[PDB]
Amino acid sequence: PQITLWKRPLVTIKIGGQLKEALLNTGADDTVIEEMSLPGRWKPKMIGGIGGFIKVRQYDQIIIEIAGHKAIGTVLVGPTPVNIIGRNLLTQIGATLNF
Amino acid sequence: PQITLWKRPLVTIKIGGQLKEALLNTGADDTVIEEMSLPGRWKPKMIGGIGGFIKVRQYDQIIIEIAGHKAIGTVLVGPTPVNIIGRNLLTQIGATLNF
Ligand SMILES: CC(C)CN(C[C@@H](O)[C@H](Cc1ccccc1)NC(=O)O[C@H]1CO[C@H]2OCC[C@H]21)S(=O)(=O)c1ccc(N)cc1
Ligand SMILES: [Cl-]
Ligand code: NA
Repeated sequence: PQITLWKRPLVTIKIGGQLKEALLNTGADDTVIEEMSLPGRWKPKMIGGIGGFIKVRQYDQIIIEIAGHKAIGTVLVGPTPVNIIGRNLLTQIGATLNF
Repeated sequence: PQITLWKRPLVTIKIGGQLKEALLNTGADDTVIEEMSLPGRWKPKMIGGIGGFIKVRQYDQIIIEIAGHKAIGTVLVGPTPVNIIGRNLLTQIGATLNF
C-alpha cells in the first residue's frame, strides 16, 4: 500500500488471535499496545513520550500481523492513548517514508 | 527521497529563520517544535501522548522548509522533548508510507 497522511494511518493488527486497530507511527521507536494479556515473561522498560516517561511491560518475540503483514518482535504493553506500531515492526513489514 | 526506518527519520527544517532537526512523525496530527519565538497571533492548546499532556502555543499559517520542501500550516510550540513534523505538514510535502 501507499498510505497518504490526510487521515490517521490506522490499520488492523492481529495479536493473540484478536483484531485491534493501531497507528503506523514513524515517530515511535517501539510498538506500544494497550493493556492486554501476552504470553511468556516480560522485562521492564521506560519510554519517554510527549508528556514524560512511563513504565511499560516489554514482551519479546511476539507474533503480530500488521495490515496483513507478518511480524515477530518486541511489543510494549502500557497506558498508551492509542495502539502504536513503531519502527521496530515497521521495518519488518518493509515500510518506508517517501516524498 | 525514500527514507528507511532503521533509524529515526530526522530531517533538517527551517522555521522562523532558524535551522532545526526534526522527526518525521506519522503518529502526530500536528507539528510541535521546542520553545522558540514565532511571529503573529497564537492561542493556547493542550496536547497529549504517552506520559500525558503539555501546554503549547498554537500559531497558524507558519511557513516551514522541510528537507527542502516548503509548506505552510499550524505549528505548536512548547516543551516537547523532540521537534516533530506531524501529518498536517507531511501531507503538504506529499509524504506517504509505503509497504
Ligand atoms: C503517542 C502518539 C499517539 C502521539 N505523539 C507522537 C509520537 O510519534 C511520539 C513522538 C515523540 C518522540 C520522542 C519523544 C517524544 C515524542 N512518539 C512516542 O511517544 O514514541 C514512544 C514509543 O517509542 C519511543 O520512541 C519515541 C518515544 C517513545 S505525541 O508526541 O504524543 C503528540 C500529540 C499531539 C501532537 N500534535 C504531537 C505529538
Ligand atoms: Cl495526496
Ligand atoms: Na499566524
